[PDB]
Amino acid sequence: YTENGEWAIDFCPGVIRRHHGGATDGPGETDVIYSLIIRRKPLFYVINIIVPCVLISGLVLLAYFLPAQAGGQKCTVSINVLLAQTVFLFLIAQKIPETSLSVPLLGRFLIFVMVVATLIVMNCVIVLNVSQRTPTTHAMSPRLRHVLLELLPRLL
Amino acid sequence: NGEWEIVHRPARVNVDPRAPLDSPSRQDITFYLIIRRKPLFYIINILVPCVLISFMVNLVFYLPADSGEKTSVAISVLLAQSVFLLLISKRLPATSMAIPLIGKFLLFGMVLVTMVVVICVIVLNIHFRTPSTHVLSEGVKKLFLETLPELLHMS
Amino acid sequence: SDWVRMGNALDNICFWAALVLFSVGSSLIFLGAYFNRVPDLPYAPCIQP
Amino acid sequence: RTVDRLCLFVVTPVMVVGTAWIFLQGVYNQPPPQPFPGDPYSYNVQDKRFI
Amino acid sequence: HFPFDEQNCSMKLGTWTYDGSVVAINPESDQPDLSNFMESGEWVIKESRGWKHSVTYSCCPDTPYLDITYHFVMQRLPLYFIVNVIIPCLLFSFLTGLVFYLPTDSGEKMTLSISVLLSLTVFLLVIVELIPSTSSAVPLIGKYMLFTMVFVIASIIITVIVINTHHRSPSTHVMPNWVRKVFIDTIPNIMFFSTMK
Amino acid sequence: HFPFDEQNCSMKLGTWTYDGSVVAINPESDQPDLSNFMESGEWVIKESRGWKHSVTYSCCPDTPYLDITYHFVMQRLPLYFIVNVIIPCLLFSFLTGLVFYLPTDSGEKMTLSISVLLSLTVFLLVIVELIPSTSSAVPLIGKYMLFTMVFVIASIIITVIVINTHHRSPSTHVMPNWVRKVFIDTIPNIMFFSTMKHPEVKSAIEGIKYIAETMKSDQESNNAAAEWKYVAMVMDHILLGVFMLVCIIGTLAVFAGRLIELNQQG
Amino acid sequence: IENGQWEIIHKPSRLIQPPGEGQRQEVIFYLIIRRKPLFYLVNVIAPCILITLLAIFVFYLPPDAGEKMGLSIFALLTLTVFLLLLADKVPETSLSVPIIIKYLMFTMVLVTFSVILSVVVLNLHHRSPHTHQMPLWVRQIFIHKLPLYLRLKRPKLPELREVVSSISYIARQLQEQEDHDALKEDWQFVAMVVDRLFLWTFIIFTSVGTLVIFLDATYHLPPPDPFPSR
Ligand SMILES: *[C@@H]1O[C@H](CO)[C@@H](O[C@@H]2O[C@H](CO)[C@@H](O[C@@H]3O[C@H](CO[C@H]4O[C@H](CO)[C@@H](O)[C@H](O[C@H]5O[C@H](CO)[C@@H](O)[C@H](O)[C@@H]5O)[C@@H]4O)[C@@H](O)[C@H](O[C@H]4O[C@H](CO)[C@@H](O)[C@H](O)[C@@H]4O)[C@@H]3O)[C@H](O)[C@H]2NC(C)=O)[C@H](O)[C@H]1NC(C)=O
Ligand SMILES: *[C@@H]1O[C@H](CO)[C@@H](O[C@@H]2O[C@H](CO)[C@@H](O[C@@H]3O[C@H](CO[C@H]4O[C@H](CO)[C@@H](O)[C@H](O)[C@@H]4O)[C@@H](O)[C@H](O[C@H]4O[C@H](CO)[C@@H](O)[C@H](O)[C@@H]4O)[C@@H]3O)[C@H](O)[C@H]2NC(C)=O)[C@H](O)[C@H]1NC(C)=O
Ligand SMILES: *[C@@H]1O[C@H](CO)[C@@H](O[C@@H]2O[C@H](CO)[C@@H](O[C@@H]3O[C@H](CO[C@H]4O[C@H](CO)[C@@H](O)[C@H](O)[C@@H]4O)[C@@H](O)[C@H](O[C@H]4O[C@H](CO)[C@@H](O)[C@H](O)[C@@H]4O)[C@@H]3O)[C@H](O)[C@H]2NC(C)=O)[C@H](O)[C@H]1NC(C)=O
Ligand SMILES: *[C@@H]1O[C@H](CO)[C@@H](O[C@@H]2O[C@H](CO)[C@@H](O[C@@H]3O[C@H](CO[C@H]4O[C@H](CO)[C@@H](O)[C@H](O)[C@@H]4O)[C@@H](O)[C@H](O[C@H]4O[C@H](CO)[C@@H](O)[C@H](O)[C@@H]4O)[C@@H]3O)[C@H](O)[C@H]2NC(C)=O)[C@H](O)[C@H]1NC(C)=O
Ligand SMILES: CCCCCCCC/C=C/CCCCCCCC(=O)O[C@@H](COC(=O)CCCCCCCCCCCCCCC)COP(=O)([O-])OCC[N+](C)(C)C
Ligand SMILES: CC(C)CCC[C@@H](C)[C@H]1CC[C@H]2[C@@H]3CC=C4C[C@@H](O)CC[C@]4(C)[C@H]3CC[C@]12C
Ligand SMILES: CC(C)CCC[C@@H](C)[C@H]1CC[C@H]2[C@@H]3CC=C4C[C@@H](O)CC[C@]4(C)[C@H]3CC[C@]12C
Ligand SMILES: CC(C)CCC[C@@H](C)[C@H]1CC[C@H]2[C@@H]3CC=C4C[C@@H](O)CC[C@]4(C)[C@H]3CC[C@]12C
Ligand SMILES: CC(C)CCC[C@@H](C)[C@H]1CC[C@H]2[C@@H]3CC=C4C[C@@H](O)CC[C@]4(C)[C@H]3CC[C@]12C
Ligand SMILES: CC(C)CCC[C@@H](C)[C@H]1CC[C@H]2[C@@H]3CC=C4C[C@@H](O)CC[C@]4(C)[C@H]3CC[C@]12C
Ligand SMILES: CC(C)CCC[C@@H](C)[C@H]1CC[C@H]2[C@@H]3CC=C4C[C@@H](O)CC[C@]4(C)[C@H]3CC[C@]12C
Repeated sequence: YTENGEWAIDFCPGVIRRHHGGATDGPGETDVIYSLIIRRKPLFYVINIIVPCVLISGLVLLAYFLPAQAGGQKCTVSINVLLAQTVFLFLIAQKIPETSLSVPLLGRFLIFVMVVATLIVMNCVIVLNVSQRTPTTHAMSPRLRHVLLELLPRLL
Repeated sequence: NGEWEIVHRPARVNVDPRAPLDSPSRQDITFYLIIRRKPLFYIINILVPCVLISFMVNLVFYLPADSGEKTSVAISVLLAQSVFLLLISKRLPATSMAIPLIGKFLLFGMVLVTMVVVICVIVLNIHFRTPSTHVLSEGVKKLFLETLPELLHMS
Repeated sequence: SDWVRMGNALDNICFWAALVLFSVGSSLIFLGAYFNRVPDLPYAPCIQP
Repeated sequence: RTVDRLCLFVVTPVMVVGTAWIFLQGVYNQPPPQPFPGDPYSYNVQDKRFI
Repeated sequence: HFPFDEQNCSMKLGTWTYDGSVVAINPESDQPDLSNFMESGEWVIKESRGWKHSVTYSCCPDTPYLDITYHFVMQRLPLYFIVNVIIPCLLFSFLTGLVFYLPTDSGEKMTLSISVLLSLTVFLLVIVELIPSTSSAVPLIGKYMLFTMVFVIASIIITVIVINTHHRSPSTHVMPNWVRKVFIDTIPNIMFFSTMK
Repeated sequence: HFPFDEQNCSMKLGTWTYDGSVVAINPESDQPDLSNFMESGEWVIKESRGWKHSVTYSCCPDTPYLDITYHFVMQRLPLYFIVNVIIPCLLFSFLTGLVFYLPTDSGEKMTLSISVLLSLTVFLLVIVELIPSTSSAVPLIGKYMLFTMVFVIASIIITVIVINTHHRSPSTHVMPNWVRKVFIDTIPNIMFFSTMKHPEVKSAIEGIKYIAETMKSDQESNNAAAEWKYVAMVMDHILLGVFMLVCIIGTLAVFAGRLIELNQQG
Repeated sequence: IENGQWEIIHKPSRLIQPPGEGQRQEVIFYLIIRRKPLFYLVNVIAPCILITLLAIFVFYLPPDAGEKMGLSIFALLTLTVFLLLLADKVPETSLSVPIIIKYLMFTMVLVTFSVILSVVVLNLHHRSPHTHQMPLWVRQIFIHKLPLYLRLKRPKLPELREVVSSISYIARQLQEQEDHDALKEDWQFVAMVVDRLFLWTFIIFTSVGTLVIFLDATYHLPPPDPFPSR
């Protein structure tokens, strides 16, 4: 026996079933059912899809550490992680099953990281909107200033 | 059929006078199908996106040079056109009898987008000149600050 | 400069929020698989070691 | 800016006209009225050729 | 209505060479037998039914032609297309409008909009490989994709106009009176008005 | 060791229903006949040989079961995978380290790094299309792809750290003494770079004074920022050297072992 | 039924005798067929030429625009997309490399070198004049000798006492800023000269390599005779 490159056979019980033995059913029927309980070896998906996707999706957290200036390229990092995740979606669509009884783990994870990347893009847009406010266009809100500069460090 | 509409559907008895009467190739009956493609799928999913993405490259001429995002827009349009070409490449055979119409438009758009990138490079080169790098002659000033703007009805 | 400092504080707190969100969600999704082992069935292994 | 405006007015009409020519080649592409050029017969059930 | 489409697919069965005057076929039951039906991961059979039909042509009065047609009404399970098609398109649609909250001085508006466009273009591979390549009608998925694409393009165009407006100066343009009237006086009165003039 | 992998596939042949006691099979020759073998564009048959085997089971001591197993040892020809897969990965890995020679003030560091990542991500489609997809083990191409990906990710993270260090405001942040000791004082010694009375009249007089003090304060702030910029500069040079060395050493550690083994076998 | 991708050049038939029973003759029908490459010219070669032209023109983009990196690296990304396009079409054997793959990898190497040399130019342009001092050989080569060959012409009472001190301080600061600007302009001019040198070098290398590969492809004709002497 040479084990399949992707599937390990964990169990294989067999059962002889008899049914339709009732008077209304008429003549009895029988069969033999073997149940191959097989385990996937996920190494290919781990190395080629999941690990690169996890790292690329972790990169959006770095946007919080780039400056909120013209040359910071905060949104560059965030939206290009989204583009890379779209490439990974195209890659994953070639492999996943095409049923609708449940959502696969790979698809759930990819949609989750895409949603997180979208939220972080919105966050970066908001931070850039707040940071580049100038006296010649925007007025000084004292409430937000007291909340963020004075109250937050003492609360934190 | 979901993609093909039958226009004509004739039937003919073809007899080859040149072949001998004892040849299988003498006689046949041919049923022809002239079929027109229904292009709604290709229109919606390829042509309108591809054509609009190609046309957006002309927006770079209205972008100011100080935005710092001109050649990026143009080269990204070129990249999207390349993605569309990758899309087309899987759908048709690699025959040499003619270039497909969508292929013709994609080649034309790629060439024009490349010219637009070159133009953007030249425009940015002109925009960032200074006295320590270039000399602004009087003829160039007369041509580009008075004469061409009045012909072009510029503000 | 006041505007920049406000942006910095927002960035600081939202980094921790995003880190917790990403880490917790990924961990939950993958621990869903961690508890999806083949059940301990009352049968011998298919291949005897 | 002047070069950019001139290039707008030169390049955008070229793009529009070229795309229009390429796609009007195809939009007005139809199969011929008869299945066989040179043969006026339509090979339709309406035009029966009785013996 | 794809991927929320309901289909009605039939199986017409008949004696190919025997007509009703020599061989007669009758249904065993009003409905097909679904007792040994395997569960489908893509469709749900809501209704199923078999009907007998007899057709007599004017040229053959004496030989009726019989058939039994079994039809099945099938509702698609849309979760796969919801997860793999609709949600990314919705995320792109949401990301489209965020450029208008970005300041122009950030120098990243075109970066954001063009990257959303590039994501949509790359996603086009997924959509055309998944969407049915038929021209009978436009699916709902195709309509939503075209909506998203058209409006990211519109956002790009309007963003170029906004960036052009932001960078104007007296050395290049003179402010029209109507622009001042519309945008500096009237609109900010019906806005938050939290911005200096 | 893919694509430098050697394979050994067998072809076991036997009489399905006849045992050795009624039908005996013998090889015609010790080796398979390769006289009419067409040349392969992907594999070279190093070795070939056929072996006869006889097995007697405990419950059938009088019916030995015979088989002939032919086997072929084949070496893959790796030029196609070297050209189509390895060389683009080498180019991306080499470009990964060039961000550390790109100054922060260019405003293009993240553009370069993230777009190198995007090119590698698009090329992952090429890799998945070309190489086989199996989970028996990690191929050498798989190890190299993962090394390149982690290399790009680490480059992005450290680039973000460098950019953060470059842009540190001197008002909000105060330079630690240890940072100055390592980066401004100690490290550059090893390197070769330079270290770091009407009212209106009185009002005008005070205005000139205020202007002078304002430029003085601006000079102090600019110098304090320049200290951070110098630190980021020194880190960038060190990281450029480190990343080029890591690229070379990683490529060698991935490939040179199997290359040396194949060289020793010929 | 004429094939859309193949032209039949020759089509002979031969009787092959056995070498020198079990011996068997053969009748071999040969088809020498030439591929008609219009599809690959439209879909691969011309985009590669355009990408190559943009990779050349990045060296004319001024450093102050902050756009060299994006242009060069998106050119590389587009080339990766075309590698994905070719992955479905090219043969998978390992006896030799297709010439189109050679041209693709050649263009990838040119775009990579354009990226590298753009980084070098940007490093020179943004070089800090205080941390860095221009070495004398750099001055001689890139400011005096090379610009002539490249046709680059470089153009060209306590209150009163305290006020005097403030004015002198302001003038001294402006003079120091002027010296800093002079050093920064020297570095920028050297970057410009290096950029023009790389532009001409890329033009020459691109033209030579493209011409060599294109002439190698064009002069590969089908055999005039089905059975040439070897
Ligand atoms: C779809 O595709 C089908 C084919 O699959 C097309 O059908 C073809 O249409 C054309 C035009 O209608 C036909 O050509 C015409 O053929 C007739 C008849 O000639 C044939 O039959 C003769 C016996 O009846 C026989 O002698 C002929 O052989 C001689 O000629 C051929 C060349 O045609 C030569 O090779 C031989 O050595 C012989 O010398 C031949 O087998 C013919 O009379 C027509 O001539 C008229 O048109 C030509 C136009 O060039 C003109 O030059 C003449 O002066 C004359 O006016 C013409 O050749 C063809 O036979 C059809 N093919 C079939 C049925 O298989 C159909 O048109 C397509 N539909 C579209 C595009 O919508
Ligand atoms: C999915 O698609 C299928 C088509 O594949 C549709 O199937 C049709 O279903 C309807 C019922 O909903 C069928 O209509 C019924 O046909 C019966 C059989 O007709 C044959 O036999 C009679 C008697 O000899 C002939 O007169 C007739 O010409 C046929 O040869 C009729 O007996 C039924 O009559 C009943 O309804 C009518 C309504 O007008 C009453 O007047 C009658 O008194 C009686 O109550 C009825 O006409 C139809 O034939 C099916 N067509 C097929 C199978 O081709 C499904 O409906 C569709 N599903 C959905 C959800 O849309
Ligand atoms: C690639 O993979 C194949 C398939 O596994 C390997 O094939 C094996 O090759 C080795 C030789 O390298 C074989 O070993 C030889 O088997 C011979 C036949 O054995 C049968 O017959 C004898 C006699 O009846 C029985 O005793 C035995 O049980 C079998 O039924 C033996 O005759 C050989 O003996 C020689 O070597 C031994 C070494 O211990 C000496 O003691 C002997 O005196 C004599 O010199 C030898 O044992 C093996 O059987 C093959 N297995 C198969 C085909 O399944 C390849 O080796 C491998 N190639 C690589 C890795 O490069
Ligand atoms: C497409 O592919 C086919 C093969 O599938 C090629 O056909 C071969 O072409 C070569 C060169 O034309 C042939 O080689 C020549 O064979 C001649 C006949 O040899 C036969 O007969 C002699 C006895 O008369 C036997 O000894 C021999 O084994 C053969 O059975 C020789 O006379 C030729 O010799 C001449 O050329 C050689 C070159 O090395 C000189 O050394 C000699 O002195 C002399 O000048 C030569 O050996 C070969 O036989 C063909 N194979 C066939 C028909 O199966 C096509 O060429 C190729 N087409 C292309 C690439 O366009
Ligand atoms: C894309 C072509 C069509 C659109 C053109 C748009 C032009 C619009 C009109 C330009 C008006 C310029 C007015 C101000 C300057 C006037 C003085 C002057 O001419 O010298 C200035 C240049 O001036 C140029 O901008 C010349 C055109 C670009 C040069 C690049 C090569 C040709 C075009 C692209 C290749 C075409 C072929 C391949 C691609 C198709 C200063 O020159 P320099 O910097 O000291 O040295 C240049 C050296 N070089 C030429 C080697 C770089
Ligand atoms: C958007 C973020 C928050 C979540 C991203 C992951 C998405 C795809 C997840 C989150 C919750 C999930 C659902 C949770 C539970 C069920 C019920 C089950 O009988 C079928 C699958 C279904 C319907 C899941 C489908 C996938 C799902 C919608
Ligand atoms: C800018 C707008 C117009 C979008 C771009 C439209 C482009 C792709 C053009 C090229 C060819 C055109 C088609 C050609 C022919 C027809 C006529 C009629 O059957 C309805 C419209 C339809 C089907 C056109 C729709 C638009 C179309 C697909
Ligand atoms: C990703 C983060 C943000 C949200 C996670 C929510 C959790 C609770 C969701 C995500 C995916 C979900 C699973 C998706 C599908 C199935 C299969 C179904 O037959 C039973 C429920 C089950 C097993 C769901 C349970 C709940 C679940 C684990
Ligand atoms: C110029 C750009 C937008 C390229 C696309 C142009 C398309 C949208 C235009 C160009 C000319 C147009 C055609 C001109 C005239 C007619 C006849 C009428 O029955 C409407 C459809 C139809 C057949 C049009 C369809 C759309 C069309 C093909
Ligand atoms: C707002 C700006 C950017 C334009 C947006 C894209 C426009 C031009 C798109 C969006 C929807 C498109 C239409 C969608 C479907 C059809 C029906 C078919 O006959 C093809 C042409 C036609 C009629 C398209 C023409 C082009 C179209 C109107
Ligand atoms: C263009 C340069 C700068 C970069 C790409 C290098 C390419 C062209 C190199 C890398 C490996 C090379 C191949 C290596 C070995 C062989 C086998 C023999 O038949 C000679 C040519 C041939 C087939 C070479 C052709 C050129 C080749 C494919």
